[PDB]
Amino acid sequence: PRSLKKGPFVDAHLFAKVEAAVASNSRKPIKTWSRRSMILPDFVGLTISVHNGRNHVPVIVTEHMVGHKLGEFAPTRTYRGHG
Amino acid sequence: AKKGMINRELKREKTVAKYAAKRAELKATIANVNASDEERFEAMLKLQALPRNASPVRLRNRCGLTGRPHGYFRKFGLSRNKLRDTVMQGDVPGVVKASW
Amino acid sequence: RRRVVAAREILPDPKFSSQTIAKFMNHVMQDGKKSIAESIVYGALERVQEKNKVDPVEFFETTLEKVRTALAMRWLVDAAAKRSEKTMALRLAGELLDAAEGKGAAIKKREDVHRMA
Amino acid sequence: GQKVHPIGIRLGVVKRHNANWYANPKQYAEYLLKDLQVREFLTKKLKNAMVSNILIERPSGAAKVTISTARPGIVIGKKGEDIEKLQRELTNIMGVPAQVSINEIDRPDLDARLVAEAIASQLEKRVMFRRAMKRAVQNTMRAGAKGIKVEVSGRLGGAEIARTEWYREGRVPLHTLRADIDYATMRAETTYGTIGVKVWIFRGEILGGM
Amino acid sequence: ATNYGTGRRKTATARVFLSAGTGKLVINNRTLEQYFGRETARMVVRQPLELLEATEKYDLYITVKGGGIGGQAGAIRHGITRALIAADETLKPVLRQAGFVTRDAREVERKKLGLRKARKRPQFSKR
Amino acid sequence: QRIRIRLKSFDHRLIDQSAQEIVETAKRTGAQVCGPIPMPTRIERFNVLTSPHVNKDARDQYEIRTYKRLIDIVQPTDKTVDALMKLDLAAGVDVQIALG
Amino acid sequence: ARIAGVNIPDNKHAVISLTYIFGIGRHTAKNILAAVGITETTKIRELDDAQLDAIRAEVAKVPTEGDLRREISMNIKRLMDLGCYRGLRHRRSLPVRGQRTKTNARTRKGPRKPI
RNA sequence: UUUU
RNA sequence: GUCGGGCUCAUAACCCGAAG
RNA sequence: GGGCCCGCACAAGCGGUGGAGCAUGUGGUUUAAUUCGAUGCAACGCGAAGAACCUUACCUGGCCUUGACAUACUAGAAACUUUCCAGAGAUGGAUUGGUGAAUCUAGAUACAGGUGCUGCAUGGCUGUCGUCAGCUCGUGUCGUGAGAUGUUGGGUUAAGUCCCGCAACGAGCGCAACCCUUUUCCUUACUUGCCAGCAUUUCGGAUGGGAACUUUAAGGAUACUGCCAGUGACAAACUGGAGGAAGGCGGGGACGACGUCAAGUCAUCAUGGCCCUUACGGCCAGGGCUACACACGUGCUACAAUGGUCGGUACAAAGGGUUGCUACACAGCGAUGUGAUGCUAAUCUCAAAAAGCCGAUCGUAGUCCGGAUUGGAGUCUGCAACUCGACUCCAUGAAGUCGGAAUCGCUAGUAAUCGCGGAUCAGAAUGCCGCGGUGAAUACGUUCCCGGG
Ligand SMILES: [Mg+2]
Ligand SMILES: [Mg+2]
Ligand SMILES: [Mg+2]
Ligand SMILES: [Mg+2]
Ligand SMILES: [Mg+2]
Ligand SMILES: [Mg+2]
Ligand SMILES: [Mg+2]
Ligand SMILES: [Mg+2]
Ligand SMILES: [Mg+2]
Ligand SMILES: [Mg+2]
Ligand SMILES: [Mg+2]
Ligand SMILES: [Mg+2]
Ligand SMILES: [Mg+2]
Ligand SMILES: [Mg+2]
Ligand SMILES: [Mg+2]
Ligand SMILES: [Mg+2]
Ligand SMILES: [Mg+2]
Ligand SMILES: [Mg+2]
Ligand SMILES: [Mg+2]
Ligand SMILES: [Mg+2]
Ligand SMILES: [Mg+2]
Ligand SMILES: [Mg+2]
Ligand SMILES: [Mg+2]
Ligand SMILES: [Mg+2]
Repeated sequence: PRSLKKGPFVDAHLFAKVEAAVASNSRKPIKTWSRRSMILPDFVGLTISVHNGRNHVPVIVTEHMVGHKLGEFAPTRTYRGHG
Repeated sequence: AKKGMINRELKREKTVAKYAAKRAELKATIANVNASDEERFEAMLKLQALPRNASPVRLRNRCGLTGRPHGYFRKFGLSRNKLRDTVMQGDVPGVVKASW
Repeated sequence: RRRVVAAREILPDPKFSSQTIAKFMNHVMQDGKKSIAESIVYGALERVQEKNKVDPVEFFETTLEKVRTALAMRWLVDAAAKRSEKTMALRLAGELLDAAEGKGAAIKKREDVHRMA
Repeated sequence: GQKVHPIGIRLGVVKRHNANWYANPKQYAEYLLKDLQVREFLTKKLKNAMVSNILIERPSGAAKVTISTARPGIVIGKKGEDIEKLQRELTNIMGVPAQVSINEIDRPDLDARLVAEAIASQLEKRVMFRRAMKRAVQNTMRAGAKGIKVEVSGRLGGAEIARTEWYREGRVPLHTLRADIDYATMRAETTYGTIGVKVWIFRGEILGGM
Repeated sequence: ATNYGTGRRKTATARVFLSAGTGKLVINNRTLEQYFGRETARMVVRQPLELLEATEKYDLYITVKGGGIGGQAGAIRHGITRALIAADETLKPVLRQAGFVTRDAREVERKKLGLRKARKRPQFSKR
Repeated sequence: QRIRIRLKSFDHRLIDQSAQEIVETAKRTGAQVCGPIPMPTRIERFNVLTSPHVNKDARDQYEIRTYKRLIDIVQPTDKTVDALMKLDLAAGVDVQIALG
Repeated sequence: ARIAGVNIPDNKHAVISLTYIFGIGRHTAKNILAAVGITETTKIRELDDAQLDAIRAEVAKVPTEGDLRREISMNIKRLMDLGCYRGLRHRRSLPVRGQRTKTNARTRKGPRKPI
């Protein structure tokens, strides 16, 4: 994990988008390729569509998804079985 | 290598050399202790707001003549294929075939 | 090989000046840990010295021809371990005193060959 | 197959290096890449001449290059326009005041470079490869060599399946390290592809070591 | 009355200074038992002086460096015999018969390109 | 004062003659040479794959050695520093002249 | 001889016998025995019934068998329900820490299956 | 013991 | 009988193990 | 299709693999993609001496069109350097200084570009038989002639090595030798390395000093059946022994004949031919190369008492260090952090060698063996460790009690076992290439298996 003496890492364009949306109480999903930014306690409530390689999957931020990386909630590989 | 790869490398190291002083002084401001914490947080912000290609971690060593990304030797600046050819014909000073 | 070869000679052990003792502790050694091996055999010898007082180099070569040389020295190093007595220096110095008085572990091990002889 | 290179196997034995300079392990690469450029530029800047060897030295933050050519009159021209302009070209590459020395080759039939270059320039005019090979072998043995081998490889005579043809006259002891042996390779760019010429020339043994 | 010998074994040196006196030893400013905990290295060191039956007529001042236990013990033995035959050359036949005069030239053989360790090659398999 | 001369080179045939040409030149213009001491040699070695595509156990092993020699001149006269600085030395030898 | 609802071996040194409680390793056993004031080489057999009470007091300060088992089994449930990468790797019983699965995962996957 |  | 492993430059015979 | 001879080829021994868990490459399967190549021995820890972005060749989306790069033409502007807005970024817009060669910008035709195809069109490079012992010529002689002899036969040798018989006599390339390193000694050299004999000691070669010894590294000497005895054909060679550090090739490396396999490589590079040219070229962000019912190859760690843990105490070689290595001090359980010293190195540093020795404990238990897997809390590199890093701490504590048929490596400082270093590299080795410590067992023999002459 990232060092605690550096703080959490959030992208700058994503943080601008989130702070802009939180002031207007909008409901439109935020589309982003970030996938590596940390989920801040401010994100809780919003709907973020994160890239997964081919599509942008919608994610609803819950009070328990704080501290994870965005890409944790958008898997990349497809697998059903082998038989 | 293809001719776009060599220009990509030239592009990257040109941009690295352009942004050396600023990145270094931001790295110094961050690692300081007698500055404000807001100082050392705005320094962090301005550091990771540079272009991606300004970081020397994205530089890959290639053969000086052909441009091969594998089998590189830092002492020589060439990859193994041209190293064998220029050594075995006598153009590299000091190098001989080794026997213990 | 295909033409001919000679055999190698062994410096006799430095404490009792014997060659058979050196060859015996060369069968007990593994991984080049010769300190462990010489501790084991010297302990066995200085054990059989204080009990049933007799010269060790004599008692050893007396009990060897009871079991007979390499294949003889293998049965001793084997049947002394599968014994569950104590430290190896003590369950090796146990099979020697067993085989001297005609025991069944390594002494009467070769007797099984005498039946099928 | 897979023989060792005749020159590099005896580089501290009976052969010197073609580069003579020292550099600290962080300056070695810049020097190496700066004189590889000088070689790769001089080999074509002097293609019509008969250059056979190029020696590079760096005495006291300087640059000295000895060009051992078979016809210095062309690499110099009139006295004062080719050696004086070449030097102004070898500084833009070396970044240091360069010097150019000339070493005229007497008997230019005992160095494998010139024999190979001649055989290639003949093969690139549609001459029978056997004629050229035999002529070179015959013309070098008269100049005093104690042995010569020539090798030609690849789609000979405009054919469709490639093959190798070699020719020898004399002794060429390749396993004797005190035997000095000149060796060269060259490429012929024919209407059907590449042809490879290899030349070994033997001139006697060396007594005394280094 | 101070004679000197030098003995190599594998990578050890063993500078040995032999002189007249009672029987006392030092190895690297350390008595014989303080230096070799291996009890059979001591009886390699004490072999030449007990061969001639003397064992008590000589003082020995030894230094040694390089190598391991067995290497340094054999080096010291070699050096002691070479310091001994420097005093009285007459003893050289006897010391030759016990095999103390020969320098053991066996060294570690280098690892080779494409093998595990100098003679051991990787595991072979067909099909 | 004192002079220390350190010589570094890739060729020892050359370093020997440079050293023994400096020593006698100093001996002519005075005295007090402290000999060409040989310092231990650096040997770095490389393994180079000789095939273009795939053959791991087929490699050429190359080697380069650096030789170092040391010379001291203890009490030099007023005509030795010039007799030394007025000396041309062949290529492939690095000469470091130091006072302390 | 009976601590934290477990029967610990009696003919054993104390620092070795205290590790039979789920949740107590060797470091924690050393800490407990030092805090209470008992040497590590003392057998559980040689302990007065008035020292065992201070041992139980000190053990009660760290999580043990049932509390800890339930604590572990709740985090995995939370992960599996939230729906992150690790919860998914837990549902499918595959390595969660980045190991390879093309081969060598037989401790998470179990005995082999024919086809 | 079948095939090159 | 089948599936897997072994022997073979390949293949079968044969050998080992397993499931049923 | 027969005969002889040789090689860890078999036999004799020692230790493994096949069984377990993990690492790594491959096949298959899955996928948007899981980039491409290498397939008996001679592909499978192989190209790759090191895929988080980059690498990157692949996929999804967004973009450019004489182009990221060259040459020849025209017109305008010193290159260069600040501040900001949109955008995931590519990319567009706006601002600040600056005043004929170089140096950007705009337009335009030939062209550039292609890791696209053919290794069965090729050059160069490599594997393999195999360091196997063969491949030839000129004469002089035989067969009308193509050709043969030489080179075949008895021994011997690592060897077409040598001796001997021989219509052959000689000679060449291969074998050996010349080159590197190790073992003994000698000479020159005396610091940053050394400390025998003096003194001084704050006990530290530390300091007056000394040039002996160790070492450092350059040049020499020495081994040839030279001496003795036998065997042997007046032979070659072999067996013994005296000296000698060493004895018959003292040990190891490098060096790979003529040729075989349309062997491998158009993806290092070059190149004939074919194909694409608002795309099969070029620039980005995110994903993938790390997937997982399975099968195989190569490794690592164990199943313990010749051992595990804890306390004390010894003995190396070879390598690396200025964008680097760090004495020492403080903080922390620790990974590490802060300060601060020496070092461009025989000077300072990595750095602790580890197995070993002495003492205590565990007493044959799935254990004080074993460490997989999982939960929780951290450190560091980096713009960023979700997919997908390494390391530290606490807890958890699988399988495993020596492995079926079968199969592999090794002939001596070797096998076995124990640590140390480097190349690649910001970070990322159980791989690769090296270094020393401890240090064995066995070889009657050539019927059999495999390859070769
Ligand atoms: Mg290209
Ligand atoms: Mg990189
Ligand atoms: Mg070893
Ligand atoms: Mg060595
Ligand atoms: Mg197999
Ligand atoms: Mg427990
Ligand atoms: Mg062998
Ligand atoms: Mg066998
Ligand atoms: Mg291809
Ligand atoms: Mg391998
Ligand atoms: Mg245009
Ligand atoms: Mg081919
Ligand atoms: Mg080819
Ligand atoms: Mg011959
Ligand atoms: Mg040879
Ligand atoms: Mg083919
Ligand atoms: Mg192919
Ligand atoms: Mg092509
Ligand atoms: Mg990308
Ligand atoms: Mg892969
Ligand atoms: Mg344990
Ligand atoms: Mg079980
Ligand atoms: Mg055969
Ligand atoms: Mg033969």
